[PDB]
Amino acid sequence: ENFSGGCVAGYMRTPDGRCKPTF
Repeated sequence: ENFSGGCVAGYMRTPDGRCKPTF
């Protein structure tokens, strides 16, 4: 899977434990 980020391509994971929804 994607280990070069954390979430989906349009979701940049944050240390908030959230994914940044950029679409």
